[PDB]
Amino acid sequence: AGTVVLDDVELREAQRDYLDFLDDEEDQGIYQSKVRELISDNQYRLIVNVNDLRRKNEKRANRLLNNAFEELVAFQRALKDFVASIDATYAKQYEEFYVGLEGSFGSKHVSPRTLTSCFLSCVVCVEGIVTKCSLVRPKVVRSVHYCPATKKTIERRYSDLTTLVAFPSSSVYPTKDEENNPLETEYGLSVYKDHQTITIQEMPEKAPAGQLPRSVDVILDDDLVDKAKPGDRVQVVGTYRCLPGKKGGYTSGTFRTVLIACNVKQMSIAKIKKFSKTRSKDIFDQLAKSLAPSIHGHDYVKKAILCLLLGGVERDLENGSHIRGDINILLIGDPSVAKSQLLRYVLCTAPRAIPTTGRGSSGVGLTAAVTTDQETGERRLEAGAMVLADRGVVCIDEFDKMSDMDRTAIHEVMEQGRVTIAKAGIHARLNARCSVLAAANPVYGRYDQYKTPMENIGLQDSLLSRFDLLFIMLDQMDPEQDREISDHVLRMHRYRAPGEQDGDAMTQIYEKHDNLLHGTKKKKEKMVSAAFMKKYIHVAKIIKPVLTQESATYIAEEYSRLRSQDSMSSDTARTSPVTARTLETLIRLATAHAKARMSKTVDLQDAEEAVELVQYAYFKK
Amino acid sequence: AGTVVLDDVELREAQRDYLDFLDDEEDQGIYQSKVRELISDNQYRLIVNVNDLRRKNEKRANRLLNNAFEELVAFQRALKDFVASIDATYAKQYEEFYVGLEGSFGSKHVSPRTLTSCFLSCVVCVEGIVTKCSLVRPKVVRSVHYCPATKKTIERRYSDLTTLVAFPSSSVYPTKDEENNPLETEYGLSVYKDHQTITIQEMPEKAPAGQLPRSVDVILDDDLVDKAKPGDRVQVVGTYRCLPGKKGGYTSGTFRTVLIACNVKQMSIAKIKKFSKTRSKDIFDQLAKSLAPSIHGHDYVKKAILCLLLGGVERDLENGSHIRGDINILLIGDPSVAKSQLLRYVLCTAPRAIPTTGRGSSGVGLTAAVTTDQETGERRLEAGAMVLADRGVVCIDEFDKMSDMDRTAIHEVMEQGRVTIAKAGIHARLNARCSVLAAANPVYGRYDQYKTPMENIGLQDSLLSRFDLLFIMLDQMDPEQDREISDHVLRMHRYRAPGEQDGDAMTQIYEKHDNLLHGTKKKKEKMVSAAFMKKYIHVAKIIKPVLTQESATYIAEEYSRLRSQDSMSSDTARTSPVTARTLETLIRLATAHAKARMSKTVDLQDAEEAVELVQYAYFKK
Amino acid sequence: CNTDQAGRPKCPLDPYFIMPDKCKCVDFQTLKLQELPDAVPHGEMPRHM
Amino acid sequence: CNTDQAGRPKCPLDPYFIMPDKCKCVDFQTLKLQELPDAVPHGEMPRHM
DNA sequence: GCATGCATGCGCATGCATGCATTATGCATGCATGCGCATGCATGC
DNA sequence: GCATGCATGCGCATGCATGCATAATGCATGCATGCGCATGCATGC
Ligand SMILES: Nc1ncnc2c1ncn2[C@@H]1O[C@H](COP(=O)(O)OP(=O)(O)O)[C@@H](O)[C@H]1O
Ligand SMILES: Nc1ncnc2c1ncn2[C@@H]1O[C@H](COP(=O)(O)OP(=O)(O)O)[C@@H](O)[C@H]1O
Ligand SMILES: [Mg+2]
Ligand SMILES: [Mg+2]
Repeated sequence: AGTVVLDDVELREAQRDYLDFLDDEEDQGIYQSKVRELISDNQYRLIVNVNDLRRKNEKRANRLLNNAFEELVAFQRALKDFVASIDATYAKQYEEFYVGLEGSFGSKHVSPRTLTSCFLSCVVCVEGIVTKCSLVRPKVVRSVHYCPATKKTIERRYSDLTTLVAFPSSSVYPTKDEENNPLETEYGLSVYKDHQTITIQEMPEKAPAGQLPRSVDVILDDDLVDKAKPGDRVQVVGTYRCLPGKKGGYTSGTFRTVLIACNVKQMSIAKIKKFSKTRSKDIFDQLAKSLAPSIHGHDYVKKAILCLLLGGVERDLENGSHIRGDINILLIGDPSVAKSQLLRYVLCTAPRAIPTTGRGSSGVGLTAAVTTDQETGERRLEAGAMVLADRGVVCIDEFDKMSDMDRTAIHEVMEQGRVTIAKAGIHARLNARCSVLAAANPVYGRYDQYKTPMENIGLQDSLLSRFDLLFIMLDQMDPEQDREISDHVLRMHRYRAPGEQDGDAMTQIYEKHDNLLHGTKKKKEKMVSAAFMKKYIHVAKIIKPVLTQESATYIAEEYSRLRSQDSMSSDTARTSPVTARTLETLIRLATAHAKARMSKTVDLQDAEEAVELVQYAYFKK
Repeated sequence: AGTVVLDDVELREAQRDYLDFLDDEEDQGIYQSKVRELISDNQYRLIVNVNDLRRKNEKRANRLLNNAFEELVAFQRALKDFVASIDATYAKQYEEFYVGLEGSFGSKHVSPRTLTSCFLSCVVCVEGIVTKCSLVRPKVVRSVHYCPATKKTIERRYSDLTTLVAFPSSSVYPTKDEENNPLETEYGLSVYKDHQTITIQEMPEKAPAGQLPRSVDVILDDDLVDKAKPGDRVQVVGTYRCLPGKKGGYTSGTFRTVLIACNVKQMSIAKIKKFSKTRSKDIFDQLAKSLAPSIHGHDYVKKAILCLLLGGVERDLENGSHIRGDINILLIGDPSVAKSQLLRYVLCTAPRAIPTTGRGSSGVGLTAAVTTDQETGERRLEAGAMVLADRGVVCIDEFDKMSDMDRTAIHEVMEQGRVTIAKAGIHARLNARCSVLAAANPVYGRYDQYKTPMENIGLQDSLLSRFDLLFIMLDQMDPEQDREISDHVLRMHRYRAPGEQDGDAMTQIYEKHDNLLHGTKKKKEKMVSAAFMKKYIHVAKIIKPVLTQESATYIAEEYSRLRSQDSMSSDTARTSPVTARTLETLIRLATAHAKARMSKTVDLQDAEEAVELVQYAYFKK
Repeated sequence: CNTDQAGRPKCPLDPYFIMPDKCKCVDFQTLKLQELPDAVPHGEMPRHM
Repeated sequence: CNTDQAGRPKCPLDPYFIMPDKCKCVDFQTLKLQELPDAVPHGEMPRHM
């Protein structure tokens, strides 16, 4: 086609507007460093805040939201121009670059249930869960052929979705020469791009109760191929378009609507160094004390939860042997001792946390399963709760109600951290390294003091050895303790959020002091802010300490001392048996304490703290 | 169409070969100056000798003659490259340049009768006469449109004969926008090229006697539009191709063959300055003496013919008055005095010479005619012999046999030099400035001496006054004159061309002396070569002399003397009457003599020579 | 193809394609309705629409 | 159009055009012949071929 | 000079190669889901 | 531990929207040329 366009006021003006938008010379803009980062990382697309564009140029934002394709084309042209300007050499590699979108879209923030034809041809944002995914497939863009008879090579260009409507003249694969000499395809010189299709469903938590769900279909291009997986909660921003049906005579008048993604999102130094170096022991002291103001007392359980948050060190050797580094805890107590509050707080704070109660999930939904795909006849693996929580936390409330077979299944995860799966036609070893919290009621409803803990717990020695720590909590009815508990509870109850009028319906390292949440006496001390706590926890989890020679003999001698004291402990009973796992638990707790205070080696104080914890947990009066 | 070609050995090698062909750096080539001349003259095509190409590269010449289109494309690409190289600015004006061909094609030199399918797709050369021509018509190449509704302008490109076969998708004129908004054509911004069609017939002189003629059809492109006219003898070099018929289901299998022209040809200082400045009078002396060695004696007739060759000066004034500058001669003599030999020699030597005998051409075929074109119903003008011979020579043998009406028609050409034509619907004044030679036999077969020349000539005084000069030639049977004539005739008869073996079947200013053609006695003098004679005649015809005050009174007094001597001439009769035309004849002959010797002004000697000629011609014993 | 083309060659048979990006679209739904249980005749299967 | 095209859309009706530059050509002539005057029957018009 | 001959010239009919105009219906395939069957897992007593 | 219940699971039929395959003949127009006519030019006597 020889038709060309000479002038177009709108397109030229829009391109000029984007050129001025992405200059960042007389402004505090950052996009220049973003482009330099893209050049450094060999990536070929940019993400631009919609709110930023609206602030700088409201008319362009309005036009882009109301009309997508032409404005996106102008964006891509402007990106090509500026990439050529900054570094023309890098722009040679890729044909055209792409634009992502970000920011608060406002009215266009639309649920899969509320997508309508009113938003067609516009850019929309949607939040959902992923249910179906397809295999990655290549697609031809540029084809190259060679003719052995005449020693000539030719090239053909393809453009199918670049243009809105395609015709039979295009998309034809050449096979013969002008004189019927055969052509040989040369796959090395051709160009291909990847293609994938996914399906998104409205989350069951958001859908109205008792109603069937509604879903949308998404196409993922070459860059965003591997960014999504089934069973995942995502947010997708992209165009909403109609699908051209293939040629025919009579049409019913109903198109197919498909969302074409442009952005896919998985929804989620000096201060730290100074604080750590100055505090050392006070680091873990305050972190244990400031774990959760909403919960009263129970310092040992807070210490244990902090040890889970920091964790041990995974180790590997020459022979391929694996040594576990995770910690596991079981709490048993009387009703209303706030075990479930602790579980919920750990769910909120931990990065990868999944709650799975006793009978809520069975043995199949915990680890994994194998299903025969009807579409192809092959065998596929579906991951369970524990496989999804790799290097994460699984919380199990009402642990006693869980059946025996489920606990035998959990043995594989608790011992080695791997899951072996096999059915005729497929077999695999999946990684499931994880940590477990569990809370179980006593068998008699309330913990009996006179009976030994073995009768009350009612669990076999193997399962007890599987757990690193056992804790027993009691509701002692001391008048002064009850007074303290009532004071704390009513102080929390009377508190109201600042900035909210009374009677209405419904970052510094240390938190600001509060008259009610802290109290007048506590003015001499402060609590650590949640955000800094999370940052410090992440940094500590990164750090890799090493064990010293001073503490190894000390810990070994104390383990031997405990195994000999087994005969000496005559006035009290033992909660858990002492096996070879106890020594690994000692080393693990020592390393966790060494993680608490940023350093390079494990010292004696960490071993002493670990041993104090072990002595407290393993024996009771 | 997205199909492209990456490699082609033959085309690239041919382009490289032409690049090396047109370099002219380490060679004595001239094409660089040719390109510079083309840039100077704003022309956009080149002519290249085929024999030169064959000498430099025989394989390329063979391929070009055997295969035309691809090789011509390579030539045009190479021209574009070198025009860009020498001056890239000039190459911007024109899309692509073109190549002409020249030289001896040899076997491919083909008559319109001998063109066959064996020469299809090759470059051929043909010699013929032009019979039909068509009006010049523009053709669209690039179209430009504007939309007042959306203020957008678009452009479409057309390429019909650039590609061998065209399809209905192309050659479509756009009239509506994508949203049916009307478009307004803007003829200023579009691009057009001229187009013409002509027909060529084999010349009747070359065709076998008694057989019907055969013709070829030629298409003339934008550059060669005005290079041909009907009734013209031309040589055309170009491709010979088939013509694609328009779409249909059933075909008889017979194509139309059309020749596409690439070249159209109309078939045809120090020495001069030194010779003229040194010789002066001897210039015309030798030119008269060396006019034609094949003819014996008759110095006066040779002088008169030389005066025709040089001619007078055309003059114009303020009031639009026109003054004739041509000369006219009539010879009357006994049989075998070589009048027709003189006419044939003047035909051979003069640039534009046309022979038209007495009854060979009538009054209509002499001047012009008007014909009603059946194709359109309009009136068209067809030029006769005298209109074609503008600023030329018409030779009329057997002038006495011409009818009276034809001579009355010739009056208009002889007096003013123009032809007035009129028929209801059209009227014109055509230019016919010309000079006439005429030879007429005496009425009595042989010239009678005793009777006055008026009885012998038998022509009215008006026609005699129309002619500038009258000459009478006689065959006097003097024994010594007969001996001289026999010597000359037999010397010419015994002569043989040098380089030709005896008995076989069938540039220096001065000609080399010959033993027989000149003789032993004539060694003291030499004759002027024909080529230098033609060059000098052309240069003299260019020169524009001016009349001096010295000779005007002298000539006027001699004219009065002649008109008074009219009573004094009692012993002899007068051949021609003395009218006002005699004075103009005197001035004309004076200016012709002044042309003979290159100078700036007319002198007295030229007037004396003119008067001697007049005295000799106007009276006889 | 309803275009006046003289001298030009003509379009083939069935040359039309639907352009999806230049159409007006509206929402569409289908529902299934059942006869009221209060008015269904005794011993008769309910009817649908 | 005799090409196997699955998934691709198909060519229209009557899609073929004659390529003139890729054909072999030979010379062609027609003549008119008349019966010999030596053998034409008396009083009969001559025949042609 | 007047009487005659006549090569040129013009308008409307038919014959013949190319060229132009026309144009819905019937049959096949993959997605959704019912119905019978055997294995296997989980739950009581 | 053995007897029973049962939520999961698999393979082949039909129903229904989209999608796929087929496929020369008759009529119109411009170029070439015959046949009747009147004007006009040229040529004798
Ligand atoms: N130490 C404590 N500090 C503050 N509140 C507590 C404490 N112990 C119990 N509570 C209160 O008692 C309630 C116990 O509920 P829950 O955590 O479900 O108990 P359990 O998990 O033992 O069944 C909570 O709402 C909590 O507010
Ligand atoms: N002066 C001359 N010089 C040479 N040859 C002459 C001369 N006069 C006559 N002839 C010869 O006589 C012949 C005359 O023939 P031509 O020119 O036809 O005579 P005309 O033209 O008088 O009928 C010519 O062939 C020529 O060779
Ligand atoms: Mg609870
Ligand atoms: Mg003669």
